[PDB]
Amino acid sequence: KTTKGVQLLRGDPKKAIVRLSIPMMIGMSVQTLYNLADGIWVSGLGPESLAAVGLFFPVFMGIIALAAGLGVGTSSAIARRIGARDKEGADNVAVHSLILSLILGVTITITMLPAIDSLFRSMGAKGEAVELAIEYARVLLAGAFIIVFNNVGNGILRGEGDANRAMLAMVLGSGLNIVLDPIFIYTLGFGVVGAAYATLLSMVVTSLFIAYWLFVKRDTYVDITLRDFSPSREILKDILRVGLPSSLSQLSMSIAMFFLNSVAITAGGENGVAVFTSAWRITMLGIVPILGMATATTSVTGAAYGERNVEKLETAYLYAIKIAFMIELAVVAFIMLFAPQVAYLFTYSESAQVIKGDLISALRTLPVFLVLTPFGMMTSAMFQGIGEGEKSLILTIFRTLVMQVGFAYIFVHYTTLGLRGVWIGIVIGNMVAAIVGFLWGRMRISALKKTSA
Amino acid sequence: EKTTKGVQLLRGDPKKAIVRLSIPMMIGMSVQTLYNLADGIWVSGLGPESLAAVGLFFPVFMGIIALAAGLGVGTSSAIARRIGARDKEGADNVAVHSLILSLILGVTITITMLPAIDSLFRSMGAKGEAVELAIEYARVLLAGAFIIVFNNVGNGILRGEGDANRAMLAMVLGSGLNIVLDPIFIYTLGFGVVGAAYATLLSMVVTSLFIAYWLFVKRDTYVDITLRDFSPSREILKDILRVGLPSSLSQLSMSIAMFFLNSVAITAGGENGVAVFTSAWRITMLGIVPILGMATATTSVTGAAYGERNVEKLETAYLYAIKIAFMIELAVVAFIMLFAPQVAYLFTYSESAQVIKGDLISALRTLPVFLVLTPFGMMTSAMFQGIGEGEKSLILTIFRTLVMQVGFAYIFVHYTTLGLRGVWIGIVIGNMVAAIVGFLWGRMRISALKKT
Ligand SMILES: CCCCCCCCCCOCCOCCOCCOCCOCCO
Ligand SMILES: CCCCCCCCCCOCCOCCOCCOCCOCCO
Ligand SMILES: CCCCCCCCCCOCCOCCOCCOCCOCCO
Ligand SMILES: CCCCCCCCCCOCCOCCOCCOCCOCCO
Ligand SMILES: CCCCCCCCCCOCCOCCOCCOCCOCCO
Ligand SMILES: CCCCCCCCCCOCCOCCOCCOCCOCCO
Ligand SMILES: CCCCCCCCCCOCCOCCOCCOCCOCCO
Ligand SMILES: [Cl-]
Ligand SMILES: [Cl-]
Repeated sequence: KTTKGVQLLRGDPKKAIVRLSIPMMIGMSVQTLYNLADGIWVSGLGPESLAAVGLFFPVFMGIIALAAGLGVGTSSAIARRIGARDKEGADNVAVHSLILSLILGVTITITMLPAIDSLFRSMGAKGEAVELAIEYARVLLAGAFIIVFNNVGNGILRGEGDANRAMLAMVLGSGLNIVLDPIFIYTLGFGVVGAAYATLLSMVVTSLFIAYWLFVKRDTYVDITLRDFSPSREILKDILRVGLPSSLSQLSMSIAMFFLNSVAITAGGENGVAVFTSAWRITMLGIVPILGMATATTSVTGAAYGERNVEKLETAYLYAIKIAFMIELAVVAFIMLFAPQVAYLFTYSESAQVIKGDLISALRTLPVFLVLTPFGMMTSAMFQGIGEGEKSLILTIFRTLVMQVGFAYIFVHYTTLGLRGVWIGIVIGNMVAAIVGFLWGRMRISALKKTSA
Repeated sequence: EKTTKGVQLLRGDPKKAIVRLSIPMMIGMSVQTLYNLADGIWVSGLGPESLAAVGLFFPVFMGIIALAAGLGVGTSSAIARRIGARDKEGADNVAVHSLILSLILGVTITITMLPAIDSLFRSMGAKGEAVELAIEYARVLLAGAFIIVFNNVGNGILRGEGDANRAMLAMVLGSGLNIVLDPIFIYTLGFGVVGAAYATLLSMVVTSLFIAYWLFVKRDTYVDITLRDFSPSREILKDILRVGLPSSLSQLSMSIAMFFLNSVAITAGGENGVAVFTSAWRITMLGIVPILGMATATTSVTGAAYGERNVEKLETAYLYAIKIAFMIELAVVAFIMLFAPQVAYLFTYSESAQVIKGDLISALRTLPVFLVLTPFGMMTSAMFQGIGEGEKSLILTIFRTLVMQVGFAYIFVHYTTLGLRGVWIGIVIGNMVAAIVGFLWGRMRISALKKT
C-alpha cells in the first residue's frame, strides 16, 4: 500500500533530505535555464518588446507566488498527515487543494483581466509596449488555473516523497518551453507574444501529465476521489496558514529588491544597478540548490512533525543546514575564483558598456551571503513544514526588509564604502538574520520536545 | 509453431493489445500530420494558384487512399481472425491474395482514372493555372497508385499480425523522408507545387522498398509469403472483400456527404462558408487521429478474439477502446474549445480574416463536441470490421453521414434561421444519434454472438 516516495519520506532523515533535494535542484536548474534563455530571445526583439515583458513581469511573479504558495501549503499539510499515518487526512487535503487551485486560478483570471490596462499605464508607459503587454498578459492570465494546478500537483507529489515526478513535471514544462521559445518567437514569427504561447502550451502539456498521474493512473500514494473529501475549515486553514505567508514572503523579497535598487542608485548611479542586477543573477548558481533543499526540508520536517518525532525533526533540520552550507561553500569559493571569467561573459558580450571593474569586485564580496542563506532558508522551510507559515514570513521580513535593506542603506549613506557598501550591507545584514533564524529554529524545535514530554 | 510478439499480443490480454496496437498508429499518423503541415507551408508560399491546385486534387488523392486503405483493412482484419483461430495456412493465404490484389487494383486505378482525369477536372472547373497544376499533380500520384495500394496492403499485413510497430516505422520513414525531399523538389529543383507530388511519390516508393524487403527478402514476418503451391480461393477473396469493399464505400459515403455539407454552408455562410468548413474539417482530421488509432487496434483485437471464438474477450477489447478514446477526446475537445481563437488564427492569415476567422471560433466552441460522441460509433464500426461484417459498418457510416448529418444540417438550414451556427449543431446532433444507435447496434450484435 506504500509507495517508494513515502518509504523514502519516513525513512532515515538524512537520506530523505538528500534524495528529495536532488531532483528538485535539477528541476529548478532547467527552470533557471529557461528563464535565462527566454531573456536572451526577448532581448533580440527590440525595446518595446522588452518593455512589454517588463510591464507584465511583476504581475506574472504575483501569479507564481500565489501558485507556489498554495503548493507549499499543500505539500506541507500532506507531509504532516502522511507522517501521522493519517492517509484519509492526506487524501482529503489533496482534494481540497485541487479544488482551491481551480478557485484561485479562476479568481486570478477574472480579477486581473479588466485591471491590466489601468495597471500598465500607471507606469506612465504608453503605445506599443502597453498594447503588447496587454496581449501578452491575456495569454498567461487565461491559463492561470493551469499554473496553479501544476504547482499544486507538484506540491502533492513532493509532499508524499515523489520528488522524482515533481522534477519530471518541471523538466517537461521548462524543457518544452526552451524548445518552443525560439520556434514561436522567430520561426513562426509571432514575436514577443510567441513566448507567451510557448509557456502556455508547455504548461498545458505539463498539466495533462499531472492530471494523468493524479486522476488516471492514480498511482500516487494519496487517493484522489470526490468521496473522501469532507469539506473542512480546518484543512483550509492549515493550507492557508502556510500558503498565504509563503506568497507574502515573495512580495517582501520583491519590495526589498526594489529598495536595494534605489540604494544602488544613490551609491553608483544607473550602472550601479547594472552591477547589482548582474551580481545577484550570478549568485543564483548558489541559490538554486538551496531552494531545492528547502522543499525537501519542508516535507521531511513535516513528516517528522506528524510522526510526533521532534528528534528526527531536529536531525533533518540541522542536517539540511549542514549540507546546504557545504554546497554553498563550494559554489562561493568557485564564483570568487573565477569572478573575472563569469563577469567577463556578460560585460564583454556587450562591448559598448563596461562595468566589469565593479562587477568583479562585487563577485568577491556579495557571494559570501550564500553561506549564511541556509540558516534563514532551512529554518523558514522547517516553519512551513510544521505548518507555522507566519513565523517563516516574519523571519523573511526581518532578513530582507529590515537587515539587508537597513545595513545597505546605512553603509551607503553614513560611510565612505560607496557602491561596495551595498554588497557589504547585504552580507552583514544576512549574517545577523542567519543568527536570528538559527537560534529561533532551534528554539522552536526544543520547545516541541518540552511539549511532546 | 514459432510465434512473434505481435501474435502473442493478439492472443493475450485484450486491454494490453488494444493499447500496444493503437499507440504506434497514432505516432505514425502524427508524423504524417507534421509532414502535411510543413508541406502546406511550402505550398502556400508558391501563391494562390498552387494553393488552389492542392484543393482541387485532394479529393482524387482521397479516392486512391479510400481504395488502398479499404483493401488494407480487409487484409488486416482477415489475417487477425485467422491468427486468432490458429489458422496459419489461411493467414499466409490472405497475405498472398492481398498482395496480388494490390497489383490488380493499383494498375486498374491508373488505367481507368488517368485518361479520365483531364475531362473530369475541366468539366466542373473550367481552367486556370490551378486547374492545369491540379491535373498534373493528379497524374503523378495516379501513376503511382500501385505503390500506394501496395503500401497499405503491406501495412495491413503488419498490423494484422500484431506488428503495429513496424507499420508505424514504415509510416514514419516515408513521411520523414517526404519532409526532407519536399523543399528540395519544390524550391531547390524549382518544380513548384508539382514538386511535392514527386517528393511524395518517391517517398512512397522508398516505403515500398522497405515493405517489399520485409515481406519478400528478409521474410521475418509471422505469416509465410510465397507463390509455392499457391491455390487461389473464393473463400479468401470473399473474406477480404466483405470488409475491404464496404470500407472503400464508407469513405465514398463520407465524401458524398462532405460535398453536401460544404454546400449547406453556402446557404448558411455564403461562399466563405466553403473555406469556413474546409478549415473546420482540417482541424477535426487532426482531432480524430487518436480515434483512428483506437479503431485499427479494435479491428485487429476483436478480429483475433472472433477467431478465438471468445465473445467476452471481443467485448472487453471493444468497450475498452471506447473507454480510452472517450477519455482522450475529452482532453482534445477541452483544449480545442478552451483555447479556440488561437487555433482559428493559424488557418486564417488572409484578406477579410475576421469573417472566416470569427465564425470558426464559434464553430470551435460548438462543433468539437462531436469527437466526444464519435468513439461509441467508430469503435462499433471497427468491431463490425473485426468480425468480418463490413456491410454493417458501411450501413452505420451511411446512416451517420448521408442520413443523420445531412438530414439534420438540411432541416436546420431550411426550417431554422440560425444559418451557419445551426450547421455545426445539425452535424453534432446527427453525430449524437448515430453514436448511440451505432453503440446500440454493436451491443445487440455481440449479444447475438453468444447464442446457439
Ligand atoms: C536534463 C535533466 C535530465 C532529466 C532526466 C533524468 C532522469 C531521472 C530518472 C529518475 O526518475 C525516476 C522516476 O521515478 C518515478 C517516481 O519515483 C517515486 C519515488 O521513488 C523514490 C526512490 O527514488 C529513486 C531515485 O532514482
Ligand atoms: C560549481 C557548481 C556547484 C553547483 C552545486 C551543485 C549541488 C548539487 C548537490 C549534490 O548533492 C550531493 C550531496 O551528496 C551527499 C553526500 O552523501 C551524504 C553523506 O551524508 C552522511 C549521512 O549519510 C546518510 C545517508 O546520506
Ligand atoms: C539551455 C540551452 C538553450 C539553447 C537555445 C534554445 C534551443 C531551442 C531549440 C531549437 O529551436 C530552434 C528554433 O530555431 C530558431 C532560429 O532562430 C534563429 C534566428 O534568431 C535571430 C534572433 O536572435 C535573437 C537573439 O540573439
Ligand atoms: C529515411 C528514408 C531513407 C531511405 C534510404 C533508402 C532505403 C532503401 C530500401 C532499404 O531496404 C533495405 C534492403 O536491404 C537490401 C536488400 O537487398 C535486396 C537483394 O536481396 C537479395 C535477394 O533478393 C532477391 C529479390 O530482390
Ligand atoms: C532516395 C531513393 C533511394 C533509392 C535506393 C535504391 C536502392 C535499391 C536497392 C534494392 O532495394 C532493397 C530491397 O528492396 C526489396 C527488393 O525486393 C523487392 C523489389 O521491389 C519489389 C516491390 O515492388 C515495389 C518496387 O517499387
Ligand atoms: C503476380 C502473381 C501471379 C501468380 C499467379 C499464380 C502463380 C502460382 C500458381 C501456381 O503454383 C505454382 C507452384 O509453385 C511452384 C513454386 O514456385 C512458384 C513460382 O511460380 C512463379 C509464377 O510466376 C508467374 C509470374 O507471371
Ligand atoms: C447499403 C449497402 C448494404 C449492404 C448489404 C446490406 C445487407 C445487410 C443488412 C443488415 O444486416 C443485419 C444482419 O443482422 C445480423 C446478421 O448476422 C450476421 C450476418 O452475417 C452472416 C454471415 O454468416 C451467416 C451465419 O449466420
Ligand atoms: Cl527559424
Ligand atoms: Cl507516465
